[PDB]
Amino acid sequence: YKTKPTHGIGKYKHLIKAEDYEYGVLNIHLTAYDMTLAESYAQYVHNLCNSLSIKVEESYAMPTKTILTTHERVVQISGLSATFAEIFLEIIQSSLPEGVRLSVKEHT
Amino acid sequence: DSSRASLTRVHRQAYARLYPVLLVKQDGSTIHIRYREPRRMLAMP
Amino acid sequence: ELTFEETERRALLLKKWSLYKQQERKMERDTIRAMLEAQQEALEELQLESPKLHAEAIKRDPNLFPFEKEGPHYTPP
Amino acid sequence: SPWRLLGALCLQRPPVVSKPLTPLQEEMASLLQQIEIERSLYLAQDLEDMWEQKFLQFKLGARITEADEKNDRTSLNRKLDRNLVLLVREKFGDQDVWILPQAEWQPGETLRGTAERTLATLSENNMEAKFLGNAPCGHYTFKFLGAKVFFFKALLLTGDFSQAGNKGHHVWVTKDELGDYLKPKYLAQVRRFVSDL
RNA sequence: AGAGUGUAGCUUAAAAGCACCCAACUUACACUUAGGAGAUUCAAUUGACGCUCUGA
Repeated sequence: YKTKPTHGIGKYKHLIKAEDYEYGVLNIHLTAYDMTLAESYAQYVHNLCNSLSIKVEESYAMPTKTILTTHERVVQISGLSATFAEIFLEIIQSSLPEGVRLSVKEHT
Repeated sequence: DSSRASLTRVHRQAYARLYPVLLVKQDGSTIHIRYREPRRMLAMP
Repeated sequence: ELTFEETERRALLLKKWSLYKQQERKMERDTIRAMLEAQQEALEELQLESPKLHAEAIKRDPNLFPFEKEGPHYTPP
Repeated sequence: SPWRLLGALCLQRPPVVSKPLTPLQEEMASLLQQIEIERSLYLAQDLEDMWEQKFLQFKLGARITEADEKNDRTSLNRKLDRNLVLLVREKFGDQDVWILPQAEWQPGETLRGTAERTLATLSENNMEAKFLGNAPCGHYTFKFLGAKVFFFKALLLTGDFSQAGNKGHHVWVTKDELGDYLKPKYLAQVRRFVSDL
């Protein structure tokens, strides 16, 4: 009740977000000869992201292009720090399995 | 550590046999690729 | 069809791989923490010994947007 | 107080060759292969013979160009399966220690500029390197008059390391020779921020 | 040389709970189900084996 000390004990919406130099939206493009290797690398990078507490938005894929085929994957990233970005991309560089094409391109 | 996610597999259910074919693009960089009909050697002219 | 012996071997394979990748992730995390704390103490020392350089230490190079670097191979050129 | 301004750079040559698979990984390779043939969904002999002979006729480039040298520490290709770190001997007026390439910086030059200068200061080459940020990777202070050394980080994209037989003592160290060449604690701890992998 | 000292990553937990990982469902994450490893540094509250800091 409004006049009682327990007023607002049940409100919940303020706990739900129903909506210092830092990067922008980052797209990591993974084009690989193997669907298997591309998917595995996407899983590994997503695990690193959610273990390091990086806001990951999308992990979709581009349509396949034929000219054999190369499978494409996307990883969205937002929220980096000075040392944190350095460690992140150096780890990505050092943990690239075999003949994979990374990217740090942005939206559009 | 460039092998932790190389020993990984397709997680779908509709697919045919895949084989480790060695591929070279233009300069002599042999890489395993999951390709049908094992050629064991590929080169792009 | 399959047999009990190969099933047991597969189970032990899963067990040993669990242990192996557990050690792998443990060492990866150890390196992560070690070099993160090294960089943090480096930044702290930089702030202590230079009040005008920590401000420009946090800025980001603008050349990383079109980043490019190829992965490993088997037969080098 | 009088402070000796000094920076440095722990150059990183990435592994051009992926590490060979362990027998554990090969056993898992067999298991994954056989499960694939289990879970798959549906004159060939002449084609197979032609393709296998095409495989045989061309010899694969050796993944290890290391077993033959045994002494080419100055060569950029000392190791391929692991990362390499530049390391050049130095001789001071009062000291003689195997020291990571250092450099002197002034307040008019920022740390990134110092690192870029060091890229070609001592190698006198056309090497192509890339920086990730202004964040250092190690700080070590040794005094006699204060002093400090900032080990930064950079990665090699390509390198035209001309006149490999330089008068210097550039020896590429991956992980192991670090302790052998750098005794004092202020220099043997570089492995903490060097990617051991 | 001196100080803080000390349960696996964390615990004003007393051999536990969170953590953590692969397998399946997921594009992927997440959830869920199946499994996995884990410690109270050594001797009688005390001394000495290991880590951090203060110096040379």
